[PDB]
Order: sequence, then structure tokens, then C-alpha cells
Amino acid sequence: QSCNTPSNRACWTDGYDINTDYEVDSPDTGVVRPYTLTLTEVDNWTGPDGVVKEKVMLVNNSIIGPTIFADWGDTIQVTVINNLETNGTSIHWHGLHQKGTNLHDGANGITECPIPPKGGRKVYRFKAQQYGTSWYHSHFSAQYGNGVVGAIQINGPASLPYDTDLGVFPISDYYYSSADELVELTKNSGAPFSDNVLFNGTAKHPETGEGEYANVTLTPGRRHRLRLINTSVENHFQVSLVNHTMTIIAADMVPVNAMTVDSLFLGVGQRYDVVIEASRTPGNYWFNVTFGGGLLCGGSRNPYPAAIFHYAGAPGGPPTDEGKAPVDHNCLDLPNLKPVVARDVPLSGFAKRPDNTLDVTLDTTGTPLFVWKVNGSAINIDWGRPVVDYVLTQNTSFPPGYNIVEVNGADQWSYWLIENDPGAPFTLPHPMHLHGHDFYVLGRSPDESPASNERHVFDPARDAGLLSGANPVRRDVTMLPAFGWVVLAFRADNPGAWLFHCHIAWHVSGGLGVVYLERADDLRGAVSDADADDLDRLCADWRRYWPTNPYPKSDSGL
Ligand SMILES: *[C@@H]1O[C@H](CO)[C@@H](O[C@@H]2O[C@H](CO)[C@@H](O[C@@H]3O[C@H](CO)[C@@H](O)[C@H](O[C@H]4O[C@H](CO)[C@@H](O)[C@H](O)[C@@H]4O[C@H]4O[C@H](CO)[C@@H](O)[C@H](O)[C@@H]4O[C@H]4O[C@H](CO)[C@@H](O)[C@H](O)[C@@H]4O)[C@@H]3O)[C@H](O)[C@H]2NC(C)=O)[C@H](O)[C@H]1NC(C)=O
Ligand SMILES: *[C@@H]1O[C@H](CO)[C@@H](O[C@@H]2O[C@H](CO)[C@@H](O[C@@H]3O[C@H](CO[C@H]4O[C@H](CO)[C@@H](O)[C@H](O[C@H]5O[C@H](CO)[C@@H](O)[C@H](O)[C@@H]5O)[C@@H]4O)[C@@H](O)[C@H](O)[C@@H]3O)[C@H](O)[C@H]2NC(C)=O)[C@H](O)[C@H]1NC(C)=O
Ligand SMILES: *[C@@H]1O[C@H](CO)[C@@H](O[C@@H]2O[C@H](CO)[C@@H](O[C@@H]3O[C@H](CO)[C@@H](O)[C@H](O)[C@@H]3O)[C@H](O)[C@H]2NC(C)=O)[C@H](O)[C@H]1NC(C)=O
Ligand SMILES: *[C@@H]1O[C@H](CO)[C@@H](O[C@@H]2O[C@H](CO)[C@@H](O[C@@H]3O[C@H](CO)[C@@H](O)[C@H](O)[C@@H]3O)[C@H](O)[C@H]2NC(C)=O)[C@H](O)[C@H]1NC(C)=O
Ligand SMILES: *[C@@H]1O[C@H](CO)[C@@H](O[C@@H]2O[C@H](CO)[C@@H](O)[C@H](O)[C@H]2NC(C)=O)[C@H](O)[C@H]1NC(C)=O
Ligand SMILES: *[C@@H]1O[C@H](CO)[C@@H](O)[C@H](O)[C@H]1NC(C)=O
Ligand SMILES: *[C@@H]1O[C@H](CO)[C@@H](O)[C@H](O)[C@H]1NC(C)=O
Ligand SMILES: [Ca+2]
Ligand SMILES: [Ca+2]
Ligand SMILES: [Cu+2]
Ligand SMILES: [Cu+2]
Ligand SMILES: [Cu+2]
Ligand SMILES: [Cu+2]
Ligand SMILES: [O-]
Repeated sequence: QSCNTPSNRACWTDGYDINTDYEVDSPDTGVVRPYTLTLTEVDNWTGPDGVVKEKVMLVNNSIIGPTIFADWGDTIQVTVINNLETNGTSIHWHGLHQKGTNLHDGANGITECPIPPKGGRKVYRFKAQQYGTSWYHSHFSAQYGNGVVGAIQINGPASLPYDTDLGVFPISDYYYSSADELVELTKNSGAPFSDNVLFNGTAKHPETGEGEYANVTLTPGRRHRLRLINTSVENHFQVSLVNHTMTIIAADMVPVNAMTVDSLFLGVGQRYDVVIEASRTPGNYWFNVTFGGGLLCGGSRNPYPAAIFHYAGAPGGPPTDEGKAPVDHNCLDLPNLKPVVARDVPLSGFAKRPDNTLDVTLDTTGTPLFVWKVNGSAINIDWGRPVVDYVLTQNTSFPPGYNIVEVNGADQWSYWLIENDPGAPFTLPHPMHLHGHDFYVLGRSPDESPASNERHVFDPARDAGLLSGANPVRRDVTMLPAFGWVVLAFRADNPGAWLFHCHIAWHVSGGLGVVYLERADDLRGAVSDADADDLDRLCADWRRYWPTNPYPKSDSGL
């Protein structure tokens, strides 16, 4: 029986609460949550701001798919039906650690082959051994930029009481060009501005006024949970609610001790759960997106993207207080979040070495102009020959573009200094994302404006003081600063092939990623006959389909 109430959100059930180590213990509900998702391709689709898009790719006929709802401890089973015309697809459950279920991670070329179009299907099955807000999206090149996105809401305890859960609130850049058109563009030009920003799938057009603002209703006097998600392909957002603060209670899938802020930076793929108290004069208030960092991590052709938060009982119409711009967040996420379930990372004798350093670089000396590399190699996988097929067939002859980084030893700690192109003339902020794990942010280069051109190259002597293992930020996306660095660590507790990549679609398309091959021998030993059978069958189906495809693979595949 549940003990989770508005006044006691910390409690879940007997023996299970906000302090439970959810990486060890989850309720055994015995419950399965089956879902079916169907992808379709639509030409000349009238979008939410009135502009007709040449082509979109939708989950259940929307550019935001159905939300995957579950409770902590449930089993989730998602049948994905690919009714696109030519593209394969693979659906990644972003933020779900897939503990012991690597082959359900949905990373084509890594953990599976793509699902063939015109009716291909597969069933993903995984456990809700975490709770909080996540999202799902295609990993088939930049396909999710066409609309193959949705939210995940796994209910469980929380670090603050609240009366009402308002639900998921995904915010996304929106382009009139297709994802494939934008990959082609960004091979030889920088990232463009978004045409608009959609809040829960809607917005007004900045010139015509067609469309509608998202409209979120607050109950006067009450505390409301809002589940923010940046589902963009490139835009990084600063969000703020006029005349209201937001109290953070979770970052990505990790509950944190409450932190009240006036505005919030959401990198691509980041989530924040916040509590908003409706304690102001009843009215209508803008929920604004703004951009900082010299627009180096996004801008939009809509100068004032916004939603409306409406107090129940107040008048209708638009807010009248335009509010003030928030502080410039410098394309940086919060460095001081504190997980409720605290952990210490050993930091005794850490030093920079070839085997714990990964340099992100941009190579502009060839064709295409923008080639992204990690440790000197642009990632490039073969959709028909996924990493885990090499592991299972005991083939160690990975192509160089697979960017395999071996991580061995059960329960080892794996440390990584990520450097942003030391010495380069121009660098960009990067939202770095690890599959299969939360990582720990041990430190990063001093906060700067990314437009300041102030360089920081990690100096092991000088910069040890910037590193700490005392309950570090723990999450699954964090920012690599322009002209700087970040040190990350994770525990080798999950045998699998795990992508680690920049979540800007143009960058991972263009080569910015590696594959952590974690405990490969253990992975081979743990993969069930059923998982191996399903891998092999889908890969056979994909390989039979691929030569009939009218289009080439245009990029890394990721
Ligand atoms: C963006 O657009 C999307 C799409 O239109 C919007 O999605 C909607 O989001 C709603 C909020 O998540 C969601 O409502 C939920 O729907 C499901 C039905 O499938 C239902 O389970 C939920 O019902 C709960 O919440 C309502 C209040 O809304 C309660 O009246 C109700 O009794 C349920 O309360 C229980 O669950 C809550 C968490 O969901 C708890 O906060 C609550 O305390 C209570 O939990 C206790 O009881 C449980 C059972 O006894 C127990 O397990 C637990 O431990 C506790 O003891 C709710 O109605 C819509 O379904 C969803 N619509 C779609 C189409 O997806 C979204 O809102 C938009 N975003 C914004 C910001 O506007
Ligand atoms: C996302 O969208 C999909 C649709 O694209 C939703 O799934 C559909 O759900 C509706 C109900 O909401 C169903 O509509 C009914 O269909 C009845 C006939 O169903 C049989 O025939 C279908 C056509 O051949 C066939 O697809 C279907 O198979 C499905 O269910 C079987 C039973 O579990 C299973 O063997 C298959 O895996 C397959 O999933 C049946 O054999 C009809 O009599 C009713 O009048 C009504 O129209 C659809 O059948 C569903 N389609 C599919 C493919 O599942 C899905 O719920 C949406 N998801 C969310 C989260 O909203
Ligand atoms: C956002 O959604 C809310 C619903 O949650 C809308 O609020 C509703 O707004 C209408 C007016 O647009 C209110 O009705 C009005 O009431 C007055 C007095 O009773 C009456 O004189 C008017 O003729 C009209 O009927 C309604 O009360 C209100 N509902 C709630 C629960 O507050 C709001 O309009 C939406 N905003 C936008 C921009 O769409
Ligand atoms: C939060 O979002 C809202 C909604 O987009 C922003 O409101 C907009 O603010 C701009 C800037 O002042 C307004 O433009 C001005 O319009 C007037 C009237 O046409 C004109 O005289 C000025 O020269 C200027 O163009 C705009 O009208 C207004 N939009 C709406 C619908 O009211 C708000 O500024 C945002 N706040 C923050 C802090 O970003
Ligand atoms: C996935 O489907 C899209 C949409 O049809 C394909 O996109 C086209 O790709 C060609 C070749 O690069 C371009 O000339 C077109 O401009 C693209 N069209 C649109 C609307 O974007 C894409 O090639 C497909 N990918 C695969 C691997 O099949
Ligand atoms: C970086 O690449 C070199 C080969 O160019 C390789 O020897 C080294 O092991 C790589 N480092 C990592 C961490 O993968
Ligand atoms: C192992 O992989 C390499 C590279 O993809 C391939 O050329 C070779 O044929 C594979 N070996 C076997 C036995 O399949
Ligand atoms: Ca260079
Ligand atoms: Ca078999
Ligand atoms: Cu993701
Ligand atoms: Cu992910
Ligand atoms: Cu990047
Ligand atoms: Cu990914
Ligand atoms: O991802």
C-alpha cells in the first residue's frame, strides 16, 4: 500500500522511500506496462505555428508521442511499429540505465540493427529501476528532429511535498527544414537558429501569430510539480516563469535536495523536475525561453518563445507583464546539485593519462567542412553490424570508426577527462550524454561566458582543487564548456556497449561520440537466448531490407 501523499512525497511504500538506493533496490510490483508506438511519415503537414512542413515523422500521429507511464519497479514493454516509408528506426529510452538489458537500449549500430520500414516491428522490454522524468527518441541519424520523440514518466517518491503533478512539459526547437536537410546543411555550415520553440508541442508563429501558446493551469495557493524536458536537436534553453521561482527536486533521473532558482538552464536532453508554488496574485504569467552564451548553444528566429501559466479562476487572455530577462547562464548547467542519495567517488591519486583522457576536436581541413572527432576519430557505425554482434560472435576486429573504449572490471570506477579541443581557434559548448549510467561530475573548468574566448586547459598540478568526489552532481547529460573541460566518472556496474556522445544531433551525426565497451565478457555471458535471437532476427531483416533502400547512409548513423 502506498504512503505517498501531498504532505509526504518522500514516502513510497513500506520499505521504499526517497532515501532508498534505487540502483540497488526497487519495488517488485509484478506489474507490466505494455505500450504500442507506431511511426508514420507525413508530407505537407500543417504544424502548430501554421507553417506547412515538407515532411514530418510522427509517433501516433503527433510530433510528441504518447507518454510512457509507469511506477517504480514496474516492467515496461514497448512494441514499436515502423510504418515509415524508407527509414529504419531505433527508439532509445533516454535516461533509463538498462541495467542488465543493454540489448534494449535502442542505439542502432551499437545494441541493435534498425527496425525496417513499412511495417517492421520489435518489442523493447526493460525495468523501471529508477523513477522520475525521461524521454524517448529515435537514434537513427537525426531522425528524431523530424518528430520521433516522446516523454517517460515513472512515478515514485520526491524530495519535496507537492499537491499536484502537472506532468511532462517537453520544450523543443522546431525547424521547417527536415532533419536530413539540416544534417546536410551542418556538414558545411554552422548550426542554424531554430524557426520556433514548441512548448508541449505548440507555439505561436512570431510573425503571423497563427497557433496557440501552451497553457498550463495552476491552482491558486498550491504546490505543483512540473517535469521539464529539453527534447531539442540543438537549442539549449534558459527557462523562467515571470514573478515565480522554481524549486528543483530532480535533475535527469536523479532526485536532488531542493534548490530554489529564478531561472534554469536546460541543455539538450536534460530534464529538471521543479515545484512551483502558486502564491502570487492570480493572473496569467509568461513561461519564457531565452538564450545565453552568445548564442553558441542555440538561438531562435522567434525572439520571445513562451508558454502561458494561468491561475485557475483568473481572467483569460495573455499575460501582461513581460518580465525581465534572466541572468546569462553561459551555456552551462548547475554545478552544485546535490543528490538525495549521496555518494562519494574515490579521488585518491587521480591524474591525467592517455587511458583516461578523451579530446573532442573539430577537423575543418577536409570534406565535409565540419567533422567532429573524439581521440582523433569520427564515430561511424554500420547499422547492420552492431557493436554487440561483434561481442557475441567474439569478433574483436572493430572498424576504427566504431571508437571502442574498453572499460573492464566489475564495479570498477571509470574516470574521464573530457577536453574541448585544446588549442583550437573556435570551440562550442557540447551537451555530453552517457547511455547506461548516471555519471558523476568531479569538476570542470572555471565558469566563463563561452563568448569570452578565455581558454582553460586542465593542468593536473594546478587544477586538482577544482575536483571533488563529495556527493558530486550525478546525472546523464552535462555541459562540456567552450575552451574548457570536464572530469566525469561512472561505475562499471552494467555490462554493455554504451554510447557516449554529444547530444546536439548535428555533432553526433558528424562524428562526435565514442562507444564504451563495458565488461564485454560479462555481457556475452549474460545475454539471454531470447535477446540474442531477437538481435539476430532483426539484423537479418534489416540486412535484407537495406540494399533496397533508395537513399545512402548520410552520416555516422547516430
Ligand atoms: C503536456 O501535454 C500532455 C499531453 O496532453 C499532458 O499530459 C497529461 O499529463 C497529466 C499529468 O501527468 C496526466 O494526468 C494523469 O493521467 C493518468 C491517467 O492515465 C492518471 O494516472 C493521473 O491521475 C493521478 O493524478 C490526478 C491529478 O492529475 C489525481 O486526481 C489522480 O487521483 C492520480 O493521482 C495519483 O497519481 C499522481 C501522479 O500521477 C499523484 O500525484 C497523486 O498523489 C496520486 O498518487 C497517489 O495514489 C496512487 C494510486 O492510489 C499511488 O500509486 C501513489 O503512490 C500515490 O499514493 C493523472 O490524471 C494525463 O494523463 C496526461 N495526458 C496525456 C494525454 O498524456 C501534460 O499535462 C501537459 N503538460 C503540462 C505541464 O500541462
Ligand atoms: C499508438 O497507435 C496505435 C495504432 O497505430 C495504437 O494501437 C491501436 O490501438 C487501437 C485501439 O486504441 C486498436 O484499434 C482497434 O483495432 C481492432 C482490430 O485489431 C486487430 O486488427 C488490427 C489490424 O489488423 C491489428 O493491428 C491488431 O493487432 C494488434 O493487437 C493484437 C492484439 O494484442 C496484437 O496481436 C498485435 O501486436 C497488434 O498490436 C488486431 O489484431 C478493431 O476491431 C477495433 O475496432 C479498433 O479499431 C488497434 O488495433 C491498435 N493497433 C496496433 C497496431 O496495436 C496504440 O494503442 C497507440 N499507443 C498509445 C500509447 O496510445
Ligand atoms: C488557458 O486555459 C484556461 C483554462 O484552464 C482558460 O481560463 C478560462 O478562461 C475563460 C475566458 O477565456 C474564463 O471564462 C470567462 O469567465 C468570465 C467570468 O466567469 C466570463 O465573464 C467570461 O465571459 C468567460 O466565460 C474561465 O473562467 C477560465 N477558466 C479558469 C479555470 O480559469 C484561459 O482562457 C486559457 N488561456 C488562453 C490564452 O487560452
Ligand atoms: C516572455 O514572452 C513574452 C511573449 O512572447 C514576451 O512578450 C513580448 O515582449 C516583446 C518585447 O517587449 C513585445 O514586443 C514589443 O511589442 C510592442 C507592441 O507591439 C512594440 O511597441 C515594441 O516595439 C516591441 O516590439 C511583444 O509584444 C511581447 N509579446 C506579447 C505577446 O505580449 C516577453 O518579453 C518575454 N519575456 C522575457 C523576459 O523574455
Ligand atoms: C530517411 O527518410 C528521409 C525522408 O525521405 C530521407 O531524406 C532524404 O534524403 C535524400 C538523400 O540524402 C535527400 O536528397 C532528401 O532531401 C531527403 N528528404 C527529406 C525530406 O529530408 C533520408 O535519406 C532517409 N534516410 C535513410 C537512411 O533512408
Ligand atoms: C586514443 O587513440 C589511440 C590511437 O590513436 C589509442 O591508442 C588510445 O588507446 C585511445 N585512447 C582511448 C582512451 O581510447
Ligand atoms: C570480423 O569483423 C570484420 C570487420 O567487420 C570482418 O571483416 C570479419 O569477416 C569478421 N569475422 C568473422 C569471422 O565474421
Ligand atoms: Ca581543428
Ligand atoms: Ca534460439
Ligand atoms: Cu537522448
Ligand atoms: Cu541516452
Ligand atoms: Cu556538440
Ligand atoms: Cu544517445
Ligand atoms: O541519445
